[PDB]
Amino acid sequence: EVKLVESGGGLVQPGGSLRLSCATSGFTFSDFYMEWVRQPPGKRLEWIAASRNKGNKYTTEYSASVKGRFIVSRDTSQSILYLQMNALRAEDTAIYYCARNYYGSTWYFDVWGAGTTVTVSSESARNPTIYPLTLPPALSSDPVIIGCLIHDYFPSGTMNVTWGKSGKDITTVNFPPALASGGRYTMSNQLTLPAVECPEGESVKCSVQHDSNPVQELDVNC
Amino acid sequence: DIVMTQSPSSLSVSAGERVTMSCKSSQSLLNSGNQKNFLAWYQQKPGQPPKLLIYGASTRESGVPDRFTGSGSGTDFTLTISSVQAEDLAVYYCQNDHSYPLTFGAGTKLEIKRADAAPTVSIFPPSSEQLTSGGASVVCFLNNFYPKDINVKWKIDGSERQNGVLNSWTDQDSKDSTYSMSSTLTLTKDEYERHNSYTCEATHKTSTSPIVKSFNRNEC
Repeated sequence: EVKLVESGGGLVQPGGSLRLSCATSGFTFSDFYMEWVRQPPGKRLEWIAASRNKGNKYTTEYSASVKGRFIVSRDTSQSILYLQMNALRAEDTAIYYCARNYYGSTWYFDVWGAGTTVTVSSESARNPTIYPLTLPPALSSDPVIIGCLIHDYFPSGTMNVTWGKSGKDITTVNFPPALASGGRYTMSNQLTLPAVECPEGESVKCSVQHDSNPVQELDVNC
Repeated sequence: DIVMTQSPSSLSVSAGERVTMSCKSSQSLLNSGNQKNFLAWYQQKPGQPPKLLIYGASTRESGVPDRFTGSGSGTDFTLTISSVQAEDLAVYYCQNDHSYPLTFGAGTKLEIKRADAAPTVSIFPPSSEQLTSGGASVVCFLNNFYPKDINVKWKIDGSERQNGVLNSWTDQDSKDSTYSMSSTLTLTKDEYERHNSYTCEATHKTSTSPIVKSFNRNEC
């Protein structure tokens, strides 16, 4: 029941703002330190604000990287920890996590959230255009191979891709995104499965969930 | 700031092996008072948040396999994983939870060495749905190979090749330690519809023969 869920993330232009939130349940929030940690793209975890238990006045602490622009607060009635981010610059593009800084013997982070992606870019949103990946029954040797090409989109942020199929035999490979010609990305996601699990005139839905927005879906014929 | 030094920063073992990453700090994490180090270790599998491994320099968090152990105190700490397994593939951070700002160390990726596997290849023609818009993207999927070093060549029709090609490697599979890559040639419907025998062919250390899925069509 100790759960942390953060939301509020996607594109923002240099100079904009975001209010990131971390929904905390399963415990008495009102008296555990909450911490914000970011992870830039090919880099270590870096720590940024910190809140404190209604125990010694919800004092805060910021890393130099952010002292002055970021502001931490909590809605104690609602059990939400906020991170107000002012004046973003590209440098701030990272996955942001909230964590519980537990203290018993020692201090440690016992529970982390899943993350939320914040891309600070001048560019702008282009939702992918999902194209089906199937082969003329002159190419399928069984198992069948199907996919979705998730194409020409911005930002990269985070892409969760799922199939309307699972079990024993059935693999999914989601390839990381690649920057094309435009300053935009493409990814693919393939699903391989028992040929009797993807006969004909059937189809399996591939679902993309990108950063912050609604699911987008396609049905690919076997 | 109290800096955390982690080394090596990459580890490549065969699994069933025994490993030790280290992590020193520039300042003591030990109280003069309760005598306990404020050092934690986190494991980060590819695309997941970090998860508590050891706290204190040595307490193994409930649910973690007894393969994982850590020692040390003051400034030099270590983490030994006693019998490396394919799931173990992650980055392992050590952190100062002593005082602010809390700092992390570079990380140490653990990769698993395995016996050479050879790629299965696939060629998927451009989609109608997509043609009907400018582009035509031929995607080539190479699956379940090791080592990862693999060059892929796109000889559009005659013999050709180019900078109209995107390539992407998957992470190590946490089941077999095999990689995957997709290679995508995206040209123009016009351009596309010019030639018509489209091939993909990889050159893997496993076999000698360049491996080559191909397809011809485009009139259709």
